[PDB]
Amino acid sequence: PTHADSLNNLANIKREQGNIEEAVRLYRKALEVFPEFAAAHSNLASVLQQQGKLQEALMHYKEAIRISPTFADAYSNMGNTLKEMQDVQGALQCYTRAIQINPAFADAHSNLASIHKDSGNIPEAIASYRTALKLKPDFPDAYCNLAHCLQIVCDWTDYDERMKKLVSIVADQLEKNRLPSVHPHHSMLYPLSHGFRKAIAERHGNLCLDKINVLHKPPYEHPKDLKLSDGRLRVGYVSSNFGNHPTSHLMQSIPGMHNPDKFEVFCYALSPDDGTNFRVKVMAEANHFIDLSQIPCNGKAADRIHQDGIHILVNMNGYTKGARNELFALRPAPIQAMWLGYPGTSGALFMDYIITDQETSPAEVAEQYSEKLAYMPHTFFIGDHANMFPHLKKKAVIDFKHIYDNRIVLNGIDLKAFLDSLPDVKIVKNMPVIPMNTIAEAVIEMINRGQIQITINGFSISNGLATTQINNKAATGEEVPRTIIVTTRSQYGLPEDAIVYCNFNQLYKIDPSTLQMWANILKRVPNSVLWLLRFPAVGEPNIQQYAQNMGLPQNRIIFSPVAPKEEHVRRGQLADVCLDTPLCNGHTTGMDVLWAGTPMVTMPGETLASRVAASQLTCLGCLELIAKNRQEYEDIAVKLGTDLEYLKKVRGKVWKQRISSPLFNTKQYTMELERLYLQMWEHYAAGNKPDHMIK
Amino acid sequence: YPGGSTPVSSANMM
Ligand SMILES: O=c1ccn([C@@H]2O[C@H](COP(=O)(O)OP(=O)(O)O)[C@@H](O)[C@H]2O)c(=O)[nH]1
Ligand SMILES: *[C@@H]1O[C@H](CO)[C@@H](O)[C@H](O)[C@H]1NC(C)=O
Repeated sequence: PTHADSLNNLANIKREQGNIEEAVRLYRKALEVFPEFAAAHSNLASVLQQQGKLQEALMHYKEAIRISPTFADAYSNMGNTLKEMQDVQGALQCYTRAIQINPAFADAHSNLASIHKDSGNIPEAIASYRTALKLKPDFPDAYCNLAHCLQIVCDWTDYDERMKKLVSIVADQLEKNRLPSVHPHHSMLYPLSHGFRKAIAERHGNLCLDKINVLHKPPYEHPKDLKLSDGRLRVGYVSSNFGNHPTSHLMQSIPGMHNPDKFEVFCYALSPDDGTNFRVKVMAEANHFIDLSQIPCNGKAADRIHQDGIHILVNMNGYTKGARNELFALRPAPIQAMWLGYPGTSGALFMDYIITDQETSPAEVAEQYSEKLAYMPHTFFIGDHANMFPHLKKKAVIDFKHIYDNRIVLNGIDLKAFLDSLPDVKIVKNMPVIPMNTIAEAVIEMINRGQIQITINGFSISNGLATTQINNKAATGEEVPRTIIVTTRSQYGLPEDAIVYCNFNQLYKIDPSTLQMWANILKRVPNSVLWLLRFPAVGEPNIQQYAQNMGLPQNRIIFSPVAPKEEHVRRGQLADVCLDTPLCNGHTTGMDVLWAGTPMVTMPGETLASRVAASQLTCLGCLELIAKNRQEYEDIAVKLGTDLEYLKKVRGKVWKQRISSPLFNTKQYTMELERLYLQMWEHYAAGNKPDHMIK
Repeated sequence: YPGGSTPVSSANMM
């Protein structure tokens, strides 16, 4: 008892010194002397949980809660362990018991709030975060997590004061050398300085270094030339998103397009096979595919990467779900670069480069990144739309009365043959137009009746609202649709006689200044509506309230549900103009809208995430859509909505340039990506440390 | 989407 107290004290001491295994040995020795030692079981479980030994940590948590039935702190930390083991229901039970044992336990309410948050139940998360902050007013983790909840649903109550407090919390935590309560991925949404955002990321990169230093592994011996690889550069793509995820929707064609004479492609998957065609394609077209989800140990997984002789390891996650940045902290490869998946800096010294471009990351804001800049010639952004949605390369319209290109739209691999079977088809100078006749009335009747599909002249004509009933793999983008699809403004309640401004982003990317900008545009263009998504639905009443306070009636804003991927991209053809979010642009979402032929107005900022859209537009060749300030953004948007001849010109420009520009040309992108790889390698092979590659 | 799933870019746990 007294001796066990001393042993638990020494283990706590050795724990603070970093000697984790000596702490474990001494915790076990305290349990050997006094088995019914709740604090020792709880201390040992916390140490095992930090080592990643979650099942073993669970054993000692269960002992602690039995010995001390009022040990609320143990229930809470046990729930934290179950959450990490992906037992969400079990974690909810532990948090619930912790709050029942001690209703004033602030940490337990906050942990319960995070379960509601991860589960999608934002109003319940907000309620539990506010209880935590009512119990403990000085609670950075709960305050910052509540702030992000309010961001998701566009609750901007006391927004300016909230932003000021978030900055103050980060400044204090960085000053007191603690891990910031703001997640590095969220830092783009808050008016933090570039220095603070880099420092937040740097603190997270140091966590990975701390986790790998306990492995006590030496530095790897890296290859010095390409002899052992037969002159080929070995590139390893590491991602948790080889499957149904934006990442594969952008780059699934790139591994199979690499030149095998000069490159050997290794894809390192951090997630298990989700059964989709996205995973099938990357597994089939990469030279090598390694499922690291079967190798939980970061030491053994890093050994595997080094064994393959990787020259350039590519971090496609950053600080996003499923990341294992410990792999990069171990440095199994001599060159390690950030690419595509994470729109921000890692802040970590083990990442050498960030692959970007001059429009996204001009040399002036290079102090925002810890990595050296590595420029792609046009944009670093890419998308697989030409392969996934070839049925949207061309379109035809039905004249339901001048002539509109975005009221009733047909798309399909076999559209031309269907058109050739119809009489009186007109070609506008080239867009085919079907006149209002028996064929056209049958299409509208299908839409109004909610019918799934019809047949005209033997051709399958599908309702664009019903793709999951016709071919679910086509609806998700895993297969190219094999019918002709109808898309109409009446399917979404859009006005037939007005300008449609759209934004299909998650609502969290909007802030008060952005919605005020949009309200100013709608007031100047009386014949117009704003088209947004329930993303999530609980954000809709907040947007509508703020719009009503700004003087916009309810009928000026139209909401649609989130749609399957193919319908999402296809319905963008119904808008006239996309109004991009300046706080954080459309990234995947901007490629989606441009593939539909929709002009996008953007106002680039300073952070990477606020400049992606302008870079896409610069590559597309539409400099006139990039605004230097909020007033120019409004002026551009209003001109597109009122100068109807200008609108037709710009829409024709976007429609053509999405094919003729580099933006969607994955083969060209891969070859420029390969040119940049060899610049990195030849720079390293000559014995130099990483430097900016900006020419 | 309602009735299925729409994966997005999201932060990792900390
Ligand atoms: O109605 C919709 C709206 C969006 N999306 C998809 O949902 C994802 C949006 O995720 P995220 O917010 O991370 O997009 P990003 O930041 O890259 O623009 C993208 O793959 C979109 O193509 C969709 O499938 N249906
Ligand atoms: C979402 O994922 C895509 C692909 O990985 C990435 O390009 C984009 O920047 C991500 N969006 C955000 C807001 O992080």
